[PDB]
Amino acid sequence: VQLVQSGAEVKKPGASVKLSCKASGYTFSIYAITWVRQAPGQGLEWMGGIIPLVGITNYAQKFQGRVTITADTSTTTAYMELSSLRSEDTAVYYCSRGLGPSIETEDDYDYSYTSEYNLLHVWGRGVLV
Amino acid sequence: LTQPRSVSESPGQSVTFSCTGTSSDIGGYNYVSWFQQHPETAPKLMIYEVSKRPSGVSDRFSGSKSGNTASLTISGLQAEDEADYYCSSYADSNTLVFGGGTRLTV
Amino acid sequence: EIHLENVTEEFNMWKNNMVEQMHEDIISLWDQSLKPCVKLTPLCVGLQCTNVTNNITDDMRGELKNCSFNATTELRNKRQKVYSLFYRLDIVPMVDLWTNYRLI
Amino acid sequence: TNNITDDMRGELKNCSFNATTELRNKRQKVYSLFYRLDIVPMVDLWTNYRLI
Ligand SMILES: *[C@@H]1O[C@H](CO)[C@@H](O)[C@H](O[C@@H]2O[C@H](CO)[C@@H](O[C@@H]3O[C@H](CO[C@H]4O[C@H](CO[C@H]5O[C@H](CO)[C@@H](O)[C@H](O)[C@@H]5O)[C@@H](O)[C@H](O[C@H]5O[C@H](CO)[C@@H](O)[C@H](O)[C@@H]5O)[C@@H]4O)[C@@H](O)[C@H](O[C@H]4O[C@H](CO)[C@@H](O)[C@H](O)[C@@H]4O[C@H]4O[C@H](CO)[C@@H](O)[C@H](O)[C@@H]4O)[C@@H]3O)[C@H](O)[C@H]2NC(C)=O)[C@H]1NC(C)=O
Ligand SMILES: *[C@@H]1O[C@H](CO)[C@@H](O[C@@H]2O[C@H](CO)[C@@H](O)[C@H](O)[C@H]2NC(C)=O)[C@H](O)[C@H]1NC(C)=O
Ligand SMILES: *[C@@H]1O[C@H](CO)[C@@H](O)[C@H](O)[C@H]1NC(C)=O
Ligand SMILES: *[C@@H]1O[C@H](CO)[C@@H](O)[C@H](O)[C@H]1NC(C)=O
Repeated sequence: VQLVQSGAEVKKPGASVKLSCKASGYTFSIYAITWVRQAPGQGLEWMGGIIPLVGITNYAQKFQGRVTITADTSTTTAYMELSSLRSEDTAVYYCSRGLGPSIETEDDYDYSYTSEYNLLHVWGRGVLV
Repeated sequence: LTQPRSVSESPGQSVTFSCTGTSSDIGGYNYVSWFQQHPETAPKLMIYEVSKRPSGVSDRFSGSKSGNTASLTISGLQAEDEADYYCSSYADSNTLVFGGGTRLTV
Repeated sequence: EIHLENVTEEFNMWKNNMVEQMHEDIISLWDQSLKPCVKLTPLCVGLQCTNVTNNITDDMRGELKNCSFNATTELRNKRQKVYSLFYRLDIVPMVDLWTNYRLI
Repeated sequence: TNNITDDMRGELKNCSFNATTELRNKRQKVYSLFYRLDIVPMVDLWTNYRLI
């Protein structure tokens, strides 16, 4: 249940960033990893998420062309690429883990979903970008 | 999804608060989550879906839901609960939404 | 066809059992033709559907979706990805976070 | 967990298992009462019985 963030640089207009969320302490491939934006002193906004093994995303309607969440199951690291941020929506970005497995491989890679809609647990620390 | 911006009450007095919305956000699906975010730290998951709790949470922070409004009661309010309480839920078009955050001053 | 002179016959098209027999025969023939065919049981999976990126006229907005669904393969230990274009009438929204629609 | 007599001890079991759904890639946890005569012991890490 260890989520270690990397990348906390505030950039000038025109910039794009790639942030990473290293994970350990649990079976990486079967738990969902999601991203939440703090917003500059405002409420939370959902950005999207991924299931590492399958590699499936559900980017929100406002981020459906900007954010690019990926995952690497060999290094157990989740990544998020943010294009065309400019200077708007400067915020602390957080990485979260699912409460339970989303998929559930018995053996081999027969994933089988488990209808878990509580994908915001072990809420790791954030990075200010 | 919206919620009151702040609530106070007093130390030792149990405090209740709620978030509201339509049938596609709170009314159906029965997946309403609440988070307690202390300043300069990650939000902690508290209620799971309606009326549950991730272990390690003192006095359960049990909540309830009625109609399109979901709410929680903090029994035995202490100074340690001076935190921003966020409401979140599954919304249609297969998305998640969050409220604006309720500031509890105790 | 033999014409019957000086014969009057009382007809009733709503008491004619030839329609009931034709109905039953067409149902049975249709079911027998459909039975020895490919079943789509493995395709009842969640789909990620988005809007069609071609030039859509005002009346066709929302009528077609570009859906993606992992499926099965000749072997049983592998899978595949199958982008396909569906009509909105053929799919229904589902409650999920990763997939959007199911086949009706 | 209900109240039973001595004669019915072990006769009825509360058995949980992962059943399929209409969707091919979405299982569902279930819990069902079975009569002991309808199940047979089968030892595994997470299971105790299977259907006879
Ligand atoms: C069935 O099972 C499959 C088993 O894996 C599963 O993958 C599949 O469905 C998956 O569905 C998700 C969506 O839910 C797809 O996610 C898109 O991924 C795009 C990235 O693809 C690239 O990376 C994939 C994995 O990353 C590896 O590589 C990176 C390298 O950087 C590394 O960092 C990681 O650790 C991983 O090693 C990889 O699988 C992809 O390869 C596929 O595609 C290539 C061709 O590209 C093909 O040759 C390969 O054979 C293979 O099929 C590929 O390398 C990502 O860009 C997408 O997001 C874009 O599009 C969405 C659309 O809305 C936008 O919202 C995003 O913003 C973004 O576009 C924007 O990006 C720019 C940068 O920000 C913007 O500037 C600009 O605006 C763009 O518009 C998606 O996240 C996933 O790929 C897909 N998997 C596969 C294999 O196809 C399952 N299907 C179903 C229906 O369940
Ligand atoms: C059979 O077992 C199931 C659990 O697998 C029991 O269901 C639980 O029952 C308790 C009773 O206090 C509830 O608090 C739980 O919420 C129930 N869980 C679920 C998932 O339903 C069930 O009651 C058992 N039945 C019998 C007759 O013993
Ligand atoms: C659907 O999206 C895929 C993505 O590669 C594309 O290749 C395909 O042509 C699209 N189909 C339609 C009908 O737009
Ligand atoms: C697709 O079209 C529907 C039609 O109403 C619209 O509501 C939806 O936002 C569109 N989505 C995209 C990604 O263009």
